[PDB]
Amino acid sequence: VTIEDALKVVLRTALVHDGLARGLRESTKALTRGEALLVVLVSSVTEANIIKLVEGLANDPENKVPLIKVADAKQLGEWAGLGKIDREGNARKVVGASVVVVKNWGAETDELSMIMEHFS
Amino acid sequence: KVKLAVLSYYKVDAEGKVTKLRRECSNPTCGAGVFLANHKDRLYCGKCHSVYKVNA
Amino acid sequence: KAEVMKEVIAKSKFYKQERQKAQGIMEDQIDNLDDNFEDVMSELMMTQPKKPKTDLDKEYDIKVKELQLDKRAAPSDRTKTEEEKNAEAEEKKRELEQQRLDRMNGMIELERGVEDLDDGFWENSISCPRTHDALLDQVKKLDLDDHPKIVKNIIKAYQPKLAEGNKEKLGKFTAVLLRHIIFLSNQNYLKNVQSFKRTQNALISILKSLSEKYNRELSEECRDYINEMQARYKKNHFDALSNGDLVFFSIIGIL
Amino acid sequence: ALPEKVIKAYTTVGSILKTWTHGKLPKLFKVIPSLRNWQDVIYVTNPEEWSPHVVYEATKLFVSNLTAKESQKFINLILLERFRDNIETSEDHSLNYHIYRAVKKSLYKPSAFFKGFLFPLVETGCNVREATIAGSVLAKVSVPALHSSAALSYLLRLPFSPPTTVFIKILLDKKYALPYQTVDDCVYYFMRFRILSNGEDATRVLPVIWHKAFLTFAQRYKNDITQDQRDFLLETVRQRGHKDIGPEIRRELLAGASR
RNA sequence: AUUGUUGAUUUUGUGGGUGGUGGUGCAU
Ligand SMILES: [Zn+2]
Repeated sequence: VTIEDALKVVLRTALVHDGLARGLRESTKALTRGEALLVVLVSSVTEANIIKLVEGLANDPENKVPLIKVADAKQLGEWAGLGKIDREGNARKVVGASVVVVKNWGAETDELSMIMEHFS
Repeated sequence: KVKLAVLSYYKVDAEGKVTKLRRECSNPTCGAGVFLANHKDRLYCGKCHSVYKVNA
Repeated sequence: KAEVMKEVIAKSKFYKQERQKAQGIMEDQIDNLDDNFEDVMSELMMTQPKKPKTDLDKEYDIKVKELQLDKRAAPSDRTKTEEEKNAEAEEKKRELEQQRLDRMNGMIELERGVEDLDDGFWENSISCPRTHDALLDQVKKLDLDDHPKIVKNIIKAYQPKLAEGNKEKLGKFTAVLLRHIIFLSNQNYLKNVQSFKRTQNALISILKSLSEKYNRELSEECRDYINEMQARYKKNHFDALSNGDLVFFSIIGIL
Repeated sequence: ALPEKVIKAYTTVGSILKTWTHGKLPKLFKVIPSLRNWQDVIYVTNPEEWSPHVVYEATKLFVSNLTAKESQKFINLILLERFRDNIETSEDHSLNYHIYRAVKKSLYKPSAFFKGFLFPLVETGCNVREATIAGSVLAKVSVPALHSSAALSYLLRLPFSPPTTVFIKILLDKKYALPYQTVDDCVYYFMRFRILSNGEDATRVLPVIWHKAFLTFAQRYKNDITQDQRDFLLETVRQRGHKDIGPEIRRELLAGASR
């Protein structure tokens, strides 16, 4: 089980329980309110300001929130569930997500423990 | 439309320190993260529609 | 009757006066309340109280999030019986036949008549080619028998639904396709008559489908060509005329 | 206990809302959603006493501004109750034109509507007239395919009652691209009324609306079911088929291709 | 996208099914 594969299930479980803040504005709002448990940020964001702000908020001394890097924004959006399912079953019309923040894990899964263990 | 409007609310220094450039609404339901629109003569909340004075 | 009527008119105006007064008092209450808006909100905020879903409610929120993972089935319409389809087809045939008879007898659709026209007459990946030359460049390197394939692909790649503006692009392509049908006939083809016969009629069959939706674009190109044949005839006489014109006049009868 | 001055302030509002028909609403009223204790502020305004006109305007204001969990409370405690009482107390058992619009606006937030309006209604002795009126709102207004599919799967799982079958028939008429999971759930519902060990539903007399709903499923989702799923339904129409609808259901099922 | 700040509920292009909180009588 790779780290990337672990996040596939972890984010999906959060979606099922409405525990994800999808997008920059929701992610920034969630971080400032202290409801963020994990941050997944895209490394390939064209605007350096987006990376700088989220990293600063995630590293706030009052509320330190773990941060993860993902290569592609389009690939993150599929985890966030933005895209739709085609007849073949492949994701279609997927929408990129620069940032995704988890507010509630919903269910305790071994993959969640694996993600936490790396950060500790 | 305004593009990447959230970025304008925050300024981050070279040291990574994040400073808020806009005030938050004090309404308990709005809570933290709800930012008052800065007008010339007033501060306006887009959520609860409250109005606050600029130098209050 | 008259006294009953003045009673009814008087009764109506008397209520109409009451409603306007009642409306006026209500607006006065709202204005006074709005003036006291700041005062009331103050203490109300001061008294703002300090800081589980039903298991049925959980299931619904759970359920919606699985359904998006699932694939979606295509809905279908009720099947008409063969009798209903035949009756509908027969009904359409009757209407079209009647319209043709009406037009044959002078009914002009804008339903005027021929006599109306006689006033003042005597007294006075895949690229969609907007021009015919563009189509040839795309099909320059292909065999003759492969023209229907690209022409059909250009239609498929640019259906109206895929993007806005595709109706106009296919509208121009209908004109461009017609200039191709006549263009190929001009070109020498005795070597491969069988191959030419396979492409030329296939293109005409395609052109017929376009005309059903884009007759207006086709009509404009048709009238321009008739002007072009006339103009070339004025200077060259028969030397202007070619096999393409004979083919052209035939396609118009089809469409 | 609200501030005593506030009580007069909103009691005055309550009088205004009773007769309100047009114009601008009270400004104290338009800020109720932003209040945390709106359940207490809303009480002094006498929601049961609102004019039908205010109910529509409150639905615009409260649904759009409150959160999804809270809007469910508004739709359930206020909009649903006014919907039921209005049908019962009207001479012709119809619904007022403005209460009718409020349900449509409450459908703007499908999650709150289904859990606040629809499911409580069918689980609290909905009658045929209420199902028809609420079915019409659901038929006319656009709803997301995802929420309806969860909702459609929900009603099929409840005990059989004609009022519930009205909503089942409506949700099938909508011609949504129902996900395969929901299509299966529809198959099980119709399958469970076939006599085999089975419940009373096998022998329960079936009104016409059950057969119209089963014809609606056949007309639209015949091409969406497996061959196995096809034969069970074909068995069902053989045993529980109607005199006139049954043959039409059979014609549609045989004409479909397996997925 | 869009609501009035909000978050995919809408908007846009192309097709397209619908008379239906419709009446009025008849048959437990
Ligand atoms: Zn506020």
